[PDB]
Amino acid sequence: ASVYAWNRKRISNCVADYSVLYNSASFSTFKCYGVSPTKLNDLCFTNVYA
Amino acid sequence: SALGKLQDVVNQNAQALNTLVKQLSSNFGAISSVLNDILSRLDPPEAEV
Repeated sequence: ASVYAWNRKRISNCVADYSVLYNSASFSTFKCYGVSPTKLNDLCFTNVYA
Repeated sequence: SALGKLQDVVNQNAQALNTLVKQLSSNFGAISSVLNDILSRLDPPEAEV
């Protein structure tokens, strides 16, 4: 999507493996706020929005 | 009410303890009042704050 009309994907009822994304060599930026990028797989959320 | 003088002492101390305990639920500016939640989410460099 264009940034003025960004696309929101709602994610729920699933297993979220964030190490696949974090340990990827294909991303130039991966900045986490309010949470450690290496503790994500130990956490549970009520929803994730992408 | 005859023994109010003794009951008042009991009430004041019970109240003081209840208040002290309730303060543990305050954030004081932190992301959470729960120490375990902070530690489970953040790494030391940020958890410390």
